[PDB]
Amino acid sequence: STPIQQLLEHFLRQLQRKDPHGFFAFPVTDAIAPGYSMIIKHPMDFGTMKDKIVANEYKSVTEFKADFKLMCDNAMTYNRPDTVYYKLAKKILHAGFKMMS
Amino acid sequence: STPIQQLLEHFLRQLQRKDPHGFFAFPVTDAIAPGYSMIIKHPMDFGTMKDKIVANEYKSVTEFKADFKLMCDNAMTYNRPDTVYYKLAKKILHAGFKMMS
Amino acid sequence: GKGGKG
Repeated sequence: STPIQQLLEHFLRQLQRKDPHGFFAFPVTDAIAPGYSMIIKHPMDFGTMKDKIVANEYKSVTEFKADFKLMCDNAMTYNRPDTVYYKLAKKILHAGFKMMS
Repeated sequence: STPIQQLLEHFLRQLQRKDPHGFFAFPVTDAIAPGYSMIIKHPMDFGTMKDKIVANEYKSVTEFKADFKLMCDNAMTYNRPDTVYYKLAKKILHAGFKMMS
Repeated sequence: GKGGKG
């Protein structure tokens, strides 16, 4: 387990703490979210990111940050603005980026 | 069964023919449409319109057209633009008003 | 069939 790995694992644990319901913990399925897979072309979630940390697929904090952004943008794209999901995705996107600066 | 009633019933039958799946036939419930009743303040559907015809609640074509428009605007408000639902509501809104003119 | 999540 490399040094970039303990850095990204720390950031991941801190971002997950901002989602106490686990709305971002696991892949979204079309069964809970009609039409999701036809609207969101590159799904992402915290479980996937953790796996990618372990597969050493992140070589930089910037690549990690890009997947975080993709997760938030997917949620802001799929969910209507009034929903818990959209508000939470906006809130954590900007705070997560501030945190990782 | 007044003259206004047979006029509005013809219009209603022609508008229903434009929704062959019956997406507009009955009240939407929050069970098939999460958060519907908190986003849409005044629900309308063809089954409710038919009732109001028979209750003599429409005194003019303009009042009838207003409920048709509310039904279509509710659908375009709640449903995302790429959906079957949104597309159908736009399509029939404009055709329906053209037919009634 | 209809809506988003929830």
